Amino acid sequence: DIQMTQSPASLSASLGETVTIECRASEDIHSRLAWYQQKPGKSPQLLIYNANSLHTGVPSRFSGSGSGTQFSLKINSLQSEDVASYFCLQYYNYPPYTFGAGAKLELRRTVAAPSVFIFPPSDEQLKSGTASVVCLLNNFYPREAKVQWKVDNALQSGNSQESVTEQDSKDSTYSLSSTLTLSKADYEKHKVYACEVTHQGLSSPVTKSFNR
Amino acid sequence: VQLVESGGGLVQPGRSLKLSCVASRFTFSNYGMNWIRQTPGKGLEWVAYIGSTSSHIYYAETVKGRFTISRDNAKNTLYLQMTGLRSEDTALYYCVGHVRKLGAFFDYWGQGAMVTVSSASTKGPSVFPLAPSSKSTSGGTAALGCLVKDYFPEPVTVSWNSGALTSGVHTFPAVLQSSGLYSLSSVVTVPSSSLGTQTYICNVNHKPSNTKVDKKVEPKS
Repeated sequence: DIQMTQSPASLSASLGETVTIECRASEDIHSRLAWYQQKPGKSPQLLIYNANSLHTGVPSRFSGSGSGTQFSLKINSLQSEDVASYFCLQYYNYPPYTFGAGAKLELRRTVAAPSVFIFPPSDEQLKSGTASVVCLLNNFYPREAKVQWKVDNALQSGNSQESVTEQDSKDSTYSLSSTLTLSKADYEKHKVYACEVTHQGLSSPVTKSFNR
Repeated sequence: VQLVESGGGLVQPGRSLKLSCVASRFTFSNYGMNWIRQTPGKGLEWVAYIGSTSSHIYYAETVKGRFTISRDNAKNTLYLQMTGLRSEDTALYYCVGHVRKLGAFFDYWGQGAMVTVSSASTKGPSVFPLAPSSKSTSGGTAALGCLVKDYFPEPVTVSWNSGALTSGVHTFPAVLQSSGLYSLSSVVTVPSSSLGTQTYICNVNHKPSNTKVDKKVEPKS
């Protein structure tokens, strides 16, 4: 039984620079390797066969290097769409097919200020007994961002949950959603609902609110 | 797609389930076909492989014969039937193809159909409109969305205008709330002039609960 070890698990690089993903084989495979790229929210696809030959539709930037025990994948001047997870594949041992652990390639882009939006709970959700107020950060970088809820100048905690999307395949930016979940009663107990966002792209914390 | 994978969404541990995969734009009769599953967290595992005339069938040692893979050339369908299911087996199943007289390495993968085994019962999602505030005059850009709440298990498919709207759309990863049910928000950014002139409808589908909702979002009065 053959073992496909891949390190490091997570990698990062700027836009335009090259990346080398290492793949090590337990049985010194005789140049019988395949490299696969998995885009976010998408099925993995073949990048390199025979461990040195490029696939028909993939761009020349991707390159295959190495042999025997050790292999490497080279990405040249990677674009925003290159954000992905890369795996190895052996076919030397036909009975058991094994993959690598997977390298998570992230990218480094310039600073992007998030566009803040605020969403009141629908009047059909008020018949449910629970109210959900949603805060939206659309296209920002880096991932580091502070989102705080403000009601009548009250810092809400333990009731809100954040969610960060995977890095976009076009501009390589992040998207965050801060969901505030309350009861219908307390939703109508207060007048003004506000969302404050502190981010690197902003010169000063941007707050957006509604009074219902 | 080329390989579409219609199969079960939720099942009970100890029960059985038959997954199907159909090929559309290629011949599918000279290509070796295999089933490969990935559990969320980016762990990829190959479970089965079958030959062109089902002469050679290979299974993983974790499976040990528990799964049975067959294929029909006339109907262009690949079948994987799982007799015994465990909690660890819950994963995303990929219908995978091989390469014509080049290698025994894979080339093409389907969308993937995820199976989730759990003693818990299925629960339908509730959709609530995320209406866009009036702002940004006319030169600015506004955003609108849909909120999916209280659904189990994963996954849910959310799209806009039946696939007509694919740009500027962000479907946030599902977050797990204290009630034990999933909840996520899907948003999209559109120009302010489009509002009141263009109709935006988000379609949400939950296969295990058989929930198909076409929900329309208009600005609040």
